[PDB]
Amino acid sequence: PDYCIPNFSQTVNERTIIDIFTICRYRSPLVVFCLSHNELAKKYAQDVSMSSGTHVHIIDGSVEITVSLYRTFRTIATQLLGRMQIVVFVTVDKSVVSTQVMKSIAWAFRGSFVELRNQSVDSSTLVSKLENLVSFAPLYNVPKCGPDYYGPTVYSELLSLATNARTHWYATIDYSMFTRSVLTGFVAKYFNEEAVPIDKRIVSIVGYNPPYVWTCLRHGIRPTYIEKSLPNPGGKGPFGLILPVINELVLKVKYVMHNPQIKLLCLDTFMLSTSMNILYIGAYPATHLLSLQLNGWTILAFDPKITSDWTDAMAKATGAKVIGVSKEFDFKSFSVQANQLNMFQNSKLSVIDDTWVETDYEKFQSEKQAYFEWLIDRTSIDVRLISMKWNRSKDTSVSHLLALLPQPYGASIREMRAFFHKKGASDIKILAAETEKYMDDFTAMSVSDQINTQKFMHCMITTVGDALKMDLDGGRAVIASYSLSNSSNSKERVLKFLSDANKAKAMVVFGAPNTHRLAYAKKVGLVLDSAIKMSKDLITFSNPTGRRWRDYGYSQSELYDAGYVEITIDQMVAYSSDVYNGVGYFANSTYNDLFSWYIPKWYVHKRMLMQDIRLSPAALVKCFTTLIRNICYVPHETYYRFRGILVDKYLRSKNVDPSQYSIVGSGSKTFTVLSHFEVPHECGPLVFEASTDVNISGHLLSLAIAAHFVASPMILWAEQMKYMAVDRMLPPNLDKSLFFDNKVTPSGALQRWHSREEVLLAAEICESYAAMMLNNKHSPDIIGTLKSAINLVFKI
Amino acid sequence: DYCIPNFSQTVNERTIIDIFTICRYRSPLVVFCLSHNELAKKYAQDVSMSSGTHVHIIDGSVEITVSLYRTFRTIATQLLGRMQIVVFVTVDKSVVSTQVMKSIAWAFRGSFVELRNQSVDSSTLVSKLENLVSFAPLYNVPKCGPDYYGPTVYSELLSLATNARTHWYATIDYSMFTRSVLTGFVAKYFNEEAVPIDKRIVSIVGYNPPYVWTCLRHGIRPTYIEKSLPNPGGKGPFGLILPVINELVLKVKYVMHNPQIKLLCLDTFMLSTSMNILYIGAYPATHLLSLQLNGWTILAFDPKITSDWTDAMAKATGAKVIGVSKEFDFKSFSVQANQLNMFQNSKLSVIDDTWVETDYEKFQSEKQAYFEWLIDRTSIDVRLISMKWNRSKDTSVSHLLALLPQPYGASIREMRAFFHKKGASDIKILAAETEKYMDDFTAMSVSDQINTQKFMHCMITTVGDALKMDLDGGRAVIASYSLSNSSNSKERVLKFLSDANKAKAMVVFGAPNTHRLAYAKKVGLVLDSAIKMSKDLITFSNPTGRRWRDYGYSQSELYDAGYVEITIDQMVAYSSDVYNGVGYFANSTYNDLFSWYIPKWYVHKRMLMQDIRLSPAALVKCFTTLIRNICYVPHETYYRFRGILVDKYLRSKNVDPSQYSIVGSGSKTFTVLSHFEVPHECGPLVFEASTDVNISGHLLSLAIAAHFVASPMILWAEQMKYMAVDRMLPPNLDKSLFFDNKVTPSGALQRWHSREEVLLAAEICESYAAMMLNNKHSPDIIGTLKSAINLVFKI
Ligand SMILES: Nc1nc2c(ncn2[C@@H]2O[C@H](COP(=O)(O)O)[C@@H](O)[C@H]2O)c(=O)[nH]1
Ligand SMILES: Nc1nc2c(ncn2[C@@H]2O[C@H](COP(=O)(O)O)[C@@H](O)[C@H]2O)c(=O)[nH]1
Repeated sequence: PDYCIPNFSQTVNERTIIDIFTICRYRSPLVVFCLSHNELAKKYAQDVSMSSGTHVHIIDGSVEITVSLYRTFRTIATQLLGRMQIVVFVTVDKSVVSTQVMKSIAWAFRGSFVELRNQSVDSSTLVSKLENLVSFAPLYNVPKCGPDYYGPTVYSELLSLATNARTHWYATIDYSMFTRSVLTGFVAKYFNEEAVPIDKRIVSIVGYNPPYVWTCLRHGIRPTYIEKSLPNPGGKGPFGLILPVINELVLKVKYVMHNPQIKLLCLDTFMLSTSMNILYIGAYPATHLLSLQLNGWTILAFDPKITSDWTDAMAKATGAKVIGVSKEFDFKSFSVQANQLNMFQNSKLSVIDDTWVETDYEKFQSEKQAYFEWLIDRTSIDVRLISMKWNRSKDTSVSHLLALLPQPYGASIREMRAFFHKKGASDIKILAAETEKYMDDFTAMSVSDQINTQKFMHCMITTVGDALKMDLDGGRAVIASYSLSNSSNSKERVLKFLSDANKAKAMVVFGAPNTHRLAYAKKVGLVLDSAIKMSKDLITFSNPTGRRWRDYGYSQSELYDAGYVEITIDQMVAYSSDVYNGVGYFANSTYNDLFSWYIPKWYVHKRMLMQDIRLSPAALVKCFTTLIRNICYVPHETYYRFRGILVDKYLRSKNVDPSQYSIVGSGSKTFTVLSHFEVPHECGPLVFEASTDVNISGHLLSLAIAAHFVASPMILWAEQMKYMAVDRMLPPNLDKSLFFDNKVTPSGALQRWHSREEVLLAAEICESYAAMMLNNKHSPDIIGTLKSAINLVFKI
Repeated sequence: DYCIPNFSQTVNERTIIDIFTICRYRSPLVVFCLSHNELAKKYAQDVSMSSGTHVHIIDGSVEITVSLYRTFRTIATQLLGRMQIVVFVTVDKSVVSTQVMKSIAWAFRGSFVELRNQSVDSSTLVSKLENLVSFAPLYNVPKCGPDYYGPTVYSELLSLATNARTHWYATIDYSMFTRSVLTGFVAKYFNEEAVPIDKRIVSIVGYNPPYVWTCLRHGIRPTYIEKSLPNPGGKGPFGLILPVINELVLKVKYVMHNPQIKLLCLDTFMLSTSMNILYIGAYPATHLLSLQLNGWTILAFDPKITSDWTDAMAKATGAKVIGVSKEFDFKSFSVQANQLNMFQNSKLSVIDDTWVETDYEKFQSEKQAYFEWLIDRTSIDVRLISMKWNRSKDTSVSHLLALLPQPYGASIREMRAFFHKKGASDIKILAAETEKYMDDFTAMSVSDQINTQKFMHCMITTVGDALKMDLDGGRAVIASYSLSNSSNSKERVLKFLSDANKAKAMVVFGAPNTHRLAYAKKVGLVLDSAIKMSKDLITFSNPTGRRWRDYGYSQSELYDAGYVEITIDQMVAYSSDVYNGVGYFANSTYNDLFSWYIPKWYVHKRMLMQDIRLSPAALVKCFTTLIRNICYVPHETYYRFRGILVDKYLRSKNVDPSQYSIVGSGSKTFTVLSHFEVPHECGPLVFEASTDVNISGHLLSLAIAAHFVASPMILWAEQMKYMAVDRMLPPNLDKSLFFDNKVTPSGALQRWHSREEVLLAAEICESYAAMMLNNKHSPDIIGTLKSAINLVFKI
């Protein structure tokens, strides 16, 4: 035993399990770089491999593209835990493989994607981004699974002596930002695929979570928050939002956001959430809007600096109906028919006012105030909210004033924002002495304390109510995790709520800590009791800052019995690749991997049974097995011999007579049947006809290992495996290259994968397979919940 | 911290443990030579798609020098990635020879396959190509050697009858590889020094059985030296007639798989006693084909000997063989008969392997009379005669030195009688006592039987203290535990080694490395229940339960005595063209605790010019890359970190920061603005203004590698000092061997670093190791290397 190979007894201990968890933080080493100049590709490929050992591939066109993709990415799928950079240069034209297809492939393998096939050989962009490969390897400054990034990691700082060649790195926070972004993008993809009308692209966020305002507007979605109780902001007015009171954050380390013109994005993404029609006064330039998707929005912009080119550019970039007007806004006409407001009749309207003067400012504002006080009251228009900049040294009385707030990304600015609303205060006297004293307290707070005051404006798009009783009709979109997962929320009452949402054809995306993965991480000693405790399903969390909170853990089998399928964040962004406008990430996160995300069973069966590369588990089914085989001296053919030996032991334990089968143990045949026999199973008996070949599913086995360390696509894969029990046709509306990893019959159809017996047999040896691979340091709980979920998928 | 690069949260003691573990996998390379490029491309695809093996093809579309340079710079960074690497060479033998590609492969600890003149459908070619896909990430060709004869049988990995398992004794197998490589290095020395064949002898200090086989695989004859010999307890003068036994420890069943091991065990011993052999009954003796016996003469008697057999035996072994197709005449009794005239006034030994089914015990008596006669010649110096012994009745025997059992004979009841002149004059061997002696022998385990070869090998063993031996003539000696153990003090050992380097002898010395062993204990890899240490006094223990004392040595102590550390990897690659030993499959933590050393005089004579066989290329980058990946160190950031360390050091020595501008790139560490000096043990380091300084990166990387495995640092330092100026390429050697060195326009090898750029790197070396290993480095290891480099750059 100790002196034999393959060897699991000396090589796989609790320490090796720890190291595998650690290696999982590095499971995204891929960069996909598209350019149109092959000699330039060969030069930097050799440069980055000679200097840092980056594995490089070039898809040059000397081989057909489908074959080129299949060979390259079947190789790469096994190296993803090798802790070394991988770079695929793509030099074929866009007519051979399109930008959107290559982006789907790259993101399905957790890679960064760079598209530069239109640039000539000596572009500044092209040479610079190619030289970055050599400078940064094994790192790269293009995010994985997303073109954009705005966190504190600044890659140029790694090359500067002034910074000591260092930069910030908040893997957990950044991956949490990437997750909120992807969940939003998946809802965006769901809205397009279900042809949901534009003015109904609304998503309910259960529990307040500020970044969803920006992510939703980046995708043309309006967010609504749902909260159990209403925290009294402590200010004046009917909702307490006139000079609200503050309570401070805890000592930490600071996470800084580097969005350009962040102060304008914060107010404008919020206002755009309130109405599909916007009156924007002072809009020039509004370059910050160019990065949003505003399909269905109508913006009536007023600024003397508006040109005809500005209106055309803004509409082209955002997709919104923009109507630029190069006149100063006339605040002293009190008519609807003036200022072109006629278009907004019998519809809702919100107003954003960014106008300011250097002459007669303080009474210029009361002209605007008197006009906005008049404007909020029309019955031919449903004016929802008016944003105005406020700075007064003289006391004023204001009507319909709902809120008077500081600016979260305002720093030392003495300027405030006033919000007008129908349900606001009938009258209130704003004494300029207390706003000055208020702005002195605000400007003396830490930037972190200032940014958290955005909860005051965001509560103007918040609803009070129990999320477990909301209306689910209309395919309503809901994203829900902590605030739903546990507020002492009964696990029964949550599971029933999710069960009803699936039956109502609703889109409630749900996330929760994975009970059995967390347990396994604690047992092997990766997560310590001082950081995370657990008693059955109840979890007590803590982050390194000192905050603690309770949460309920769920498992894949509990949610499948409630009509919910686990899908990974990787699969979600790849599936949504042609709609995603979010951020990417640079590092994976152990803490984020403890959580699993789920989607309703009805939407899986409707849209997801035909697995192309976007929903492939290829980035998980090969790299864990390959890593273990390298540590444990498991030759390639020896691995397949082991699968036969485990089948032989299993069949003997079910009192099958060995004379009825012949163990082969190959890559194509597990065993041959001699006499017909049957094996008891909960999904009905497994029937093996005599003189047949049986080849059990390796995807199931290797995903069982993978489910110990990261979120598993096991249940989504199982549903696609059942679908692929017979030959299928390739969908005609999808690009053929998305199927390079789907094997094809001689007639050009999609070949069947496995029979039902071949799948469920793998489920039965699955426990002993993990016990073998992990030296009995596996988790029977994780195997059992998966096993129990495979059985429900194949239920008879 | 919340910053990258990050060493504080990524490198703790557990991370150090893993690096030590990963070192067991530091030989993932296979170099496969074949002439068919589309076949290489087909299997390069099959092995990478199925197992993730990284594949390279040297296909001749690019000039060979830069193809090697590009491919092996890439590979050198990946040797610790725990993934197999395969390089296919499809260019012709005239573009890069077999012996040059073998040196390259072994210099990178790879296995080597040469099949370049085989058809695209050759049985062996397609078989060994399919073995790549079937065995990956393993391969069945040994690393750093063509042959393997241990218990690991790769075919069992594919057999369901075996449960797809096989034996795996990494520590013993690597110790066998080490013995073999040391022997080969002594053989390469014998070639370079033009040592006459009849004087190719090596003295193994301390009895060490496998050296008999490794020496005869290289045309060398072994001699053991023991301080004292326990008398075997038997009869005759030297007590070798039926010696008594004391048996071994319960445990590991390591069974060597040599074909006809019974004959190799005797024949390699008999071949150690004389260059001229009389082989009676020599057919077929296929076991001899594996040996290198150039300078031997074998006269072989067997009625089945053909002239083809005499040809294939001489072509394989290189020996001069006379093939007599006739029965030996044991009654002739003449020095001028049986063609024996050719041995007059020569040394001779006799291997007798004859038998008969009828007339046997009479046939033995006829043989015995001829041998008792033949041992007494004055015309020829008959040194030893071995005969099959199986007698049913008492006999008187003359000149009988030994009557031994067959160590690999298992249950066979026949024995071996050895005739020598210094043997018993008359002695009666009662057949009733041998019968019961063979009763006890055949009842022992196979390991107890095999160990009786000590009785044979004490006939090529001298008694005496090894520190008093004569070192004249460039004598070759292999010495390890039986020198460095606590019965002799270090001072008396170091003086012996110092007097041997002064005397221009080739004493190859090995010892455990004090600081590497202490570092493996401090971080928690080696526990006190296995190895304990009191300063430099080490108490070992292996899983069988045996315990022993030994003394640790350091690189500085031995450079003080005129000895240079050289790794096993460098020895086998330096000796590649003569090497005929075994390879290995896995590296061993236990063996990595040891260091081997050669005399400084020979380093200076033959090893200052660094071609790929002597380079540290397979160690100067794989640790740095592994750490850069763990700790998020970008490529250019790694070079700015280097300049920042020089900044912190120069300011610590009260250099004014205005005198230099830190650049921190791969080409320039910093630029000098004003002339300044920094004090140093070897004389001040002089930096003049308007100069670019680029310190030695290899020294920094090697200091890291010296924490985990043996270091070529001191050999590298001697080659570095020799490279302060340009040096002319040797016109002897193939120029592909220098693919990794920069060659000047003129055709000579370009200077590497000035004296200032080396010693500056050695001074920031401690802080570099503190940075890379999160202050969990070994100051002892840094200091012993720093003091050895200082001694190398002495003025
Ligand atoms: N594209 C794709 N093919 C699969 C998947 N699962 C199985 N297959 C196909 O079915 C074959 C047999 O499945 P396996 O034995 O690997 O579970 C695979 O080699 C592959 O061709 C999958 O999840 N995605
Ligand atoms: N071939 C070879 N070149 C070396 C070695 N050490 C330094 N160099 C040369 O020295 C220069 C870089 O110095 P380093 O920073 O690598 O010590 C390069 O020109 C490199 O080729 C060595 O051990 N072998």
